[PDB]
Amino acid sequence: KVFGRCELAAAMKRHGLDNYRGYSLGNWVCAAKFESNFNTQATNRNTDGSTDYGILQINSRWWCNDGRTPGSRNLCNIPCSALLSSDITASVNCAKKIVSDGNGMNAWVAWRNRCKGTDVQAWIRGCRL
Repeated sequence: KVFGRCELAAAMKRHGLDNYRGYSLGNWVCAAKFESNFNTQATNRNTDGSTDYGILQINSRWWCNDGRTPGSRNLCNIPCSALLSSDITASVNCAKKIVSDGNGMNAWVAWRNRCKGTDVQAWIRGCRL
């Protein structure tokens, strides 16, 4: 599923990401935007053989099991496939864990490089939240 910006904001909020670990919804939308362009099915192989999955490009290196990332953890205890669901619950729950991992949203490279410090509120601008 390719979410619309506000649609995703709503879903994220719906799954309690708004302000989660102090990251306003715009941050999460912004991260989603640059991680997956809001496409829940986004998968991207990392140089190291791990793959990032889903709307928030959660990496199998740590967070989900895709059965092909040697030495990886599966800290969200989910198959990475669950992270590609049109329903973002798994991605959110996993993102919640990730963003609690100690580096906050810096875990999301795109967020650090593209969202952090920016007017992330623009991402939810106009959304009926």
